[PDB]
Amino acid sequence: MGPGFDFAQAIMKKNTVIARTEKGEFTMLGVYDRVAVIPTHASVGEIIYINDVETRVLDACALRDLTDTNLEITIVKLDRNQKFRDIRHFLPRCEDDYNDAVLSVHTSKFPNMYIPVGQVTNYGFLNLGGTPTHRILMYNFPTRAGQCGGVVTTTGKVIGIHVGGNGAQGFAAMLLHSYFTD
Repeated sequence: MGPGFDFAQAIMKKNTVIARTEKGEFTMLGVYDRVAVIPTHASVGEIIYINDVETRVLDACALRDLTDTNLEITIVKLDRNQKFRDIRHFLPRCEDDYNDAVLSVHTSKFPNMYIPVGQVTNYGFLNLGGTPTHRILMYNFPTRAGQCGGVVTTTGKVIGIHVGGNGAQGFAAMLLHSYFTD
């Protein structure tokens, strides 16, 4: 509908796949080469389904900060025959607050879904499903089951992936450029 939705659509059309684990279907953001991200509560194993194709997992790493606190991001390398467009230049370098973000989801349950969530706060610490979690972004939208792994963007930046909510607020794990130096 406007330039925020334009940037979000461009990311969804080229840099997302539908990932299925034993814990459900998730929006999965491809970042570069065969490297993608998913919430850690997806519990990625040795095999994952990518757009309904059985795919070997070459590596999976559940990220933690240097206080050894959960970040809720798992970086997955996929045994896939095709690379993602490299979008690492759209990742923020530092923890920040943002205006006018869009949360975008693409699954069997929620195809081509886009939500203007408005202002995004650097919330920091969250007890997420009983797990102490750092680098959380917060937005005042009543997000629901089915939206985990959803991509949070502003114009020109990919800032986070949706990892939970409390019925009134939604929460995303930060994406930082430093996670994807190779």
